[PDB]
Amino acid sequence: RYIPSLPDRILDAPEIRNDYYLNLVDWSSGNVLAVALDNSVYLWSASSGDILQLLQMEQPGEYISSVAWIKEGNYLAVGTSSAEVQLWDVQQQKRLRNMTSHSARVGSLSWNSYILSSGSRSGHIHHHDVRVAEHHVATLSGHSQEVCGLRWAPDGRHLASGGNDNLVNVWPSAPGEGGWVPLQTFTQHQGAVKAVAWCPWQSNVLATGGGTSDRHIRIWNVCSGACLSAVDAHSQVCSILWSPHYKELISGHGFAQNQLVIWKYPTMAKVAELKGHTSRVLSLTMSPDGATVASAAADETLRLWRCFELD
Amino acid sequence: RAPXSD
Repeated sequence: RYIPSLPDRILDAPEIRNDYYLNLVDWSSGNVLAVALDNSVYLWSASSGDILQLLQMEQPGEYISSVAWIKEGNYLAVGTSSAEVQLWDVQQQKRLRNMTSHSARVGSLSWNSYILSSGSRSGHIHHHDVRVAEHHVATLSGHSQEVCGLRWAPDGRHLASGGNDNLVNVWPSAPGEGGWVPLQTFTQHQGAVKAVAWCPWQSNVLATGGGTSDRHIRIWNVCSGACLSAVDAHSQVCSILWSPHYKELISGHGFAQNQLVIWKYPTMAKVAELKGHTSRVLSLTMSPDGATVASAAADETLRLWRCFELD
Repeated sequence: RAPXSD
């Protein structure tokens, strides 16, 4: 099939924080990209090109460490270096909540309906019921280093977390009659696990990717614990996304090519490489229609690749 | 340098 070698758009990302553990971009279901640039969050509306500076941190030294849109795309969660998880109403351009519970920066976020999960440099994960006064309703403690990858499954049955302690934990959706203990703890990656993404068409299938000392993409069945595939990507794997339309995966990388790689699933054959970034890719996010992948990189650009469409 | 500009 034909995949374009050039991105559809190249957006300037001046002062993007070149910190591997942060999750600074997210594309909403309303087709709006949220981009954290140092101490500000900018919103770019894909259909119009309109840009809004949603917010700016008020204290010296403060920076944004994560952003995640709620499913409906009307609220944006913003994790900060000052251990805050802010909830912003983007229609009103106003902060609704400034939730404190963490002891260190919140570099990862993931929503499950009205529950927002947040991962911290402390290694703890907190569940926040954003609708209520005492938002902090659960603490999941399965990491000894920064939680850099955090992702609820699309069916809400599991939550995956990856850390700078080289672990992947798969958590249940509720503590039930027992406590908050992982259903699975995968120790096979020999590096930080920032890349965490669930297969959209198979409930229990998860893809994870390790850092520079690991370089592998691993596919798991979280029910059986099976490692279905382990492929060497020859670089750190910052992100992974699945195309639900093409049955493919796309991963972002660092040294030496700073490229995106498209893989055919389930064969894991290399389909294409998207080159152009001049410094390591930091994060990937997908458009709500599944056609475009935005890659944010340490070269201060956001490249938007229409790699899953011909129109 | 304008943030998010083309």
